[PDB]
Order: sequence, then structure tokens, then C-alpha cells
Amino acid sequence: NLDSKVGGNYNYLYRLFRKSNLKPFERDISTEIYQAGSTPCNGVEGFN
Amino acid sequence: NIDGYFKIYSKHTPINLVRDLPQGFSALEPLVDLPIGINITRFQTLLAL
Repeated sequence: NLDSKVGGNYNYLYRLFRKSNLKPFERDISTEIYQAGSTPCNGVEGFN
Repeated sequence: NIDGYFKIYSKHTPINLVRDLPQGFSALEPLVDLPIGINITRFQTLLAL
């Protein structure tokens, strides 16, 4: 209840998936967008 | 660069030649250890011009 409000806490963020598994005690600060397809992403809803 | 650390070993010894490293034996005692929490793949030194 300490970390709960009726408005809600949407600041908390997580990475659903990554290119490779993280090593123990390793911190990743990059917000890179995964190049699933050969085409560039550019932060659009394009090819995967 | 292991376990999120950076171990430094140092040793000072005078030299009397100008060619290359001498034919000697010397150990490197630890001097300091401080943590880095990011993987490192490349590096470059700095020189006084």
C-alpha cells in the first residue's frame, strides 16, 4: 500500500525481452530498439 | 575487469638503459581496487604533448 496510489504508479519500467541474456550484476542503461528485421527501426511500428 | 571491479597492480624500479625492458624479475603488488559496473571492450591511453 505504501507503493500504491489510486492514480497508479506507471513510472516503474522493465524490459520484456533483450537481444541476449544479461550476465550477473550487469547493468544496462541503453534504451536501444531491437533490430528484429533487416530494415531500420527508427522507432516506428514497421518491421518487427 | 572482473566481478564489476578494476584491480590495479604497480611497481617502481629505476633503470640505467635507454633501449627496452631490462632482464630482471619484479612482482606487482596490489595498489588499489575500485568498481566499474559496465563491460569494457576497448581502451586508449593518454599522452602529454
